[PDB]
Amino acid sequence: LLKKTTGLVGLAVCDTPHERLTILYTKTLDILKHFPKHAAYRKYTEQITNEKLDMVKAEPDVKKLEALLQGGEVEEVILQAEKELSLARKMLKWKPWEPLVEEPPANQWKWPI
Amino acid sequence: KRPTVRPRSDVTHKQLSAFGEYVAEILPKYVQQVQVSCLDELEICIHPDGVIPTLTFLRDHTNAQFKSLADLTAVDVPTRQNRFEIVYNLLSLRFNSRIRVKTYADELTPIDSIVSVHIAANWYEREVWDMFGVFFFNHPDLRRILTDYGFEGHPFRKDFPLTGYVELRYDDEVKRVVAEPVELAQEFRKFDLNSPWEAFPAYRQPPE
Amino acid sequence: TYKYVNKKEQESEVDMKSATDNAARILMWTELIRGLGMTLSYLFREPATINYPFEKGPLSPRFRGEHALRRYPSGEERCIACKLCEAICPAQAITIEAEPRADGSRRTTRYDIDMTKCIYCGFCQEACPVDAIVEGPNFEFSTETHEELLYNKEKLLNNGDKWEAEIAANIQADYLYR
Amino acid sequence: ASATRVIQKLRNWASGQDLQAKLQLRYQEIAKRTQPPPKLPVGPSHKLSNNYYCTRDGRREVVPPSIIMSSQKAEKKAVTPAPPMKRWELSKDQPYL
Amino acid sequence: TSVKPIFSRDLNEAKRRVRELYRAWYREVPNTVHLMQLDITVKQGRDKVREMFMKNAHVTDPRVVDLLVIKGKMELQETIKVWKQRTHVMRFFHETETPRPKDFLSKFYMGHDP
Amino acid sequence: TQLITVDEKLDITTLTGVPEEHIKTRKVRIFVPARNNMQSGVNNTKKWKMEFDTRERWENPLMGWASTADPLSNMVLTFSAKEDAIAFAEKNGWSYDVEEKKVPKPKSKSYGANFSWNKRTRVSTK
Amino acid sequence: GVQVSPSGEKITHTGQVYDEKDYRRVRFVDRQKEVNENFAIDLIAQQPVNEVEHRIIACDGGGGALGHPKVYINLDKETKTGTCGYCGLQFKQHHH
Amino acid sequence: REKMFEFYERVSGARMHAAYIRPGGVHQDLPLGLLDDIYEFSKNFSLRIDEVEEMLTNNRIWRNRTVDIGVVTAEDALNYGFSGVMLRGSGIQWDLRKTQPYDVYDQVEFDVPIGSRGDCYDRYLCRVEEMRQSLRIIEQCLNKMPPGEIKVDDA
Amino acid sequence: SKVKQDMPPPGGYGPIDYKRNLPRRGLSGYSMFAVGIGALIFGYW
Ligand code: SF4
Ligand code: SF4
Ligand SMILES: [Zn+2]
Repeated sequence: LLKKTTGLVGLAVCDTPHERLTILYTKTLDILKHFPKHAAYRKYTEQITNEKLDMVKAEPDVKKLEALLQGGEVEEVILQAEKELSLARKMLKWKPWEPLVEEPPANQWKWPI
Repeated sequence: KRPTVRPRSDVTHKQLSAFGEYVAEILPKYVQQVQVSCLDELEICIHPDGVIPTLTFLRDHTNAQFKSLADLTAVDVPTRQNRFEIVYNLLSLRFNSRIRVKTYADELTPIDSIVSVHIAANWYEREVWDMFGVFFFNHPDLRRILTDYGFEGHPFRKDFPLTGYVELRYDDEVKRVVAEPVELAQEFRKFDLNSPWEAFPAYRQPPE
Repeated sequence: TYKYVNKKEQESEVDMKSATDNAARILMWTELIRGLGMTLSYLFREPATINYPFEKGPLSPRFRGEHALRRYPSGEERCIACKLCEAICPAQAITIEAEPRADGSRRTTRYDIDMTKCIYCGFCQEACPVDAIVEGPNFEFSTETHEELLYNKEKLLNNGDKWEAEIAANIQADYLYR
Repeated sequence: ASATRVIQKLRNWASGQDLQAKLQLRYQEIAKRTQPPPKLPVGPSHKLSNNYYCTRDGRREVVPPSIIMSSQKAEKKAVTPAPPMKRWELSKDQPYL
Repeated sequence: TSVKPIFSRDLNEAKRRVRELYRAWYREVPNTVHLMQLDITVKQGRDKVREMFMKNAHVTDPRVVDLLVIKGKMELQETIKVWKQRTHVMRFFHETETPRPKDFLSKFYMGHDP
Repeated sequence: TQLITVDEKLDITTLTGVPEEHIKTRKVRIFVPARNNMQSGVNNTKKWKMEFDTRERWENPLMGWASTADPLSNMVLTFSAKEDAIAFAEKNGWSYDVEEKKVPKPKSKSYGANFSWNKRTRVSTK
Repeated sequence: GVQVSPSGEKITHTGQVYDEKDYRRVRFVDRQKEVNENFAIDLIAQQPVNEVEHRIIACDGGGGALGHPKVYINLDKETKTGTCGYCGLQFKQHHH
Repeated sequence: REKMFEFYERVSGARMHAAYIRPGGVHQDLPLGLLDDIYEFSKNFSLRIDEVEEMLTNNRIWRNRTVDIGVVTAEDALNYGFSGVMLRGSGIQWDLRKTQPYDVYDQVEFDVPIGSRGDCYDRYLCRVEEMRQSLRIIEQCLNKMPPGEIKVDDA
Repeated sequence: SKVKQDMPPPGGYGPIDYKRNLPRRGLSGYSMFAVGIGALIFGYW
């Protein structure tokens, strides 16, 4: 059937959770393909995105898919996929795979003094 | 076993060490140090340039999901060049974890505010500026939040006196509440409560 | 585990009797009438008001009231000028000056406790090694001037001599716990 | 507790609850203000042997934090800080109000 | 001897920000005196603002000048929307404090303070 | 583009908020504190300290308490290095007096010297 | 005992009294300076010397845990009674 | 609250600022009869909460004043850094006593009140059900209070 | 000796009715509407 409410205020109920998750994960993979090959963020985020896309394609049941993904409810999973896509764009802009920008001073992290 | 010693679980230490390696290799541009304490708490010390990317990654990553900011504070250690250590404690409700992100600043290099990432950072960075004088870039409204109106100086600094510089009293000649240079009827008696014998040999610093 | 405080199971449909019940509830003020009724019930109970000052609120022997300096049964002051009370005093409300007495005993020449600075925490009476300083059960010592709350050794000794018949009994009642 | 039966019935009907069973005024059921003297037990360290302080010094077992990576000193599957939190079960006692 | 600027690359636009802040303070002084019912006149309030600026005028580090401009904007905004009250404004004048003369004879006659 | 040059001494006295009397008229002392000779421990002689010059402490007419008029009477600052204390003092604009770390001289300790054939180090008791 | 100065002011057990020309007695003008009448030095001088049969005595001030920490007094000097450092009680060894 | 202040005064001698719970345990052991008096209070206290309900939950004035006022979405509460009753009113299943337990909260059992609308009414209902679950934990503590020492045996 | 300490009774404390207990008292909506209309018609007549 269809979920009456998600139990969280301000979160709508998605009547098509599989298609939305599929297109979000596909967009995430497509924007991750622009990353450099040696980017650890690209490798890891591709790992989670591929695993979650495989699990979504494997499980057609909404409740069993939520229990498999264990990231709360499927609306929360959709929101997390949206935030992961935005984070992937922000990582692509910021380029954090570069070496360390500037070494800290010698006693910057020495505790106690 | 021992009733007076806190029990230790090493699975949390292993998990936090693995996540520290994860974050360190994901962001080598900014992350300067990663440590896990004996209390099983993960601390990641980053460059001030990477405060926005580090906080955004920790909030928006699928494996991190640190969507709740526990607190934002500063520690004044006036023996290092960048004397203010800004500490961000964050909570992940999805993974039931807590993380700490550290960065540094001095009196003349502001760091980027994270109001765009977390909204409580507005008032927390207002508190940090009011107590320590660390400026924050791109803030919506950075102003005093705890001190008196027109209070001069940042009181949580180590070199600021405990009693302050001025005190308020009602003057009947001007019919106002006026500020005087501070005079105490009884001076605060400082106590030298430090034993001359070393307590913890594990933290014995090497001689200079 | 968890539970719902406002969520309701499924639907109770829309029945004519239920609609009539809701209409009667918000047309004849049924919840208002029942709230009036139980406020009337409290009108008809017994008040919980004690008759001050002829009746006093109950307390315990642990009560931290006005400070006092005790004595031995011989009459010698229990205080031995060891300054742990002012060392542990979190508000720094205790000032002690000491010198050897004419017979060479280690006694105080000044023992001042500021009531306006004191936080009434009992740290002095739990750090005192000889049970000299105590927080006796006196609390009705409000003064009309700020000076009268600036106690000295003579005032504290007078309080100890006044309240010794009760302070010693409270210490006898409670000292096995501490 | 000194209320008459008429006033008790009026109060019970007007409030909808049995009030005389649970009175908010304490009358006699409370403990005596004078108690027999206690004898508090001692802790686990109150023994005359096998009680060296080095074997129970939890304060001295604190070590400086282990540096996972440092900028001056220092294919795998992606990890999380902890396994994901198990969903809370609904209350079997009273799930809804 | 090379640092990161806050807002100003060098002393020029830092002085421009100083001039803008002084301009806005000079604008606000009559409104302050009229709205918060100050015993002072408009002239000596502007003199107070000016000699505060001259007190801070000896610094030439662009970062310190930027931070002083920022603090002055906070003080000014705090005066624009009236949270800083009459007592807080009158704290600038020290009219209830007997000043300490700077001559050696007077500092000798008062006490041991240098 | 985001890196400028500054050729000054890092003066922050205008931002510290301290009154000018307690900047210009104060003298600070930078020193490793001496070991308390009533004890033998040396853990308090590891860190550099900055303190301020002692100001007037008079007697309260009411209670006889030690009344003071300066705020920097209990101000003691801890540093890991003399150069760090120097940088802090010059940054805050206080005039400083610095004395070097007094280390104990190494000593030739020999238990057999107490029982010498000919030297004066032989003790007469134990 | 409580004695009075030539000024008429009572002298405390610490020996404190204000001078004739001291201005700080205006706080006692129209009020009273309270002095604790029971002087501890006199009260402990009134106590008789406890005559014990041992070379080393133990004192806790009486009452066990209600007194002072337990100390040991060495009564070797026959020309001087041993005084407790806490309670001020005097002890003398019985050598007969 | 006056009765519970009497409990505070019986354990510490101060009605409000006890300084009773200290690093290493608590300052003193409970006086005799205290557990009996706590039980005598708590066996009657839930009747009082029901009367607070009678003067508030079903009142149309209180419902108008509290319903749909200050509605906070779960994501907004998480981003603003809310905690405790706010998240549970917004519907977030989060309590520190259940997620990151301390002392013997893992040994006691209780329910967590969770709201569904995120308003003042839901927060009030969550606070009342927290009172009731607190009474449940108080019953469990009274039944399962163990013997032994009162501070850590480390001088 | 035997330690004396503040302990629960050996049989344990009794149950505490922590649940919400509204009495669920009240006349029916149909019949209060009926008595109101009946009072109206009687008064009018
Ligand atoms: S009870 Fe008062 S005098 Fe005693 S330690 Fe506490 S604050 Fe100080
Ligand atoms: S702790 Fe007791 S004996 Fe020691 S100085 Fe204070 S009052 Fe006197
Ligand atoms: Zn003794």
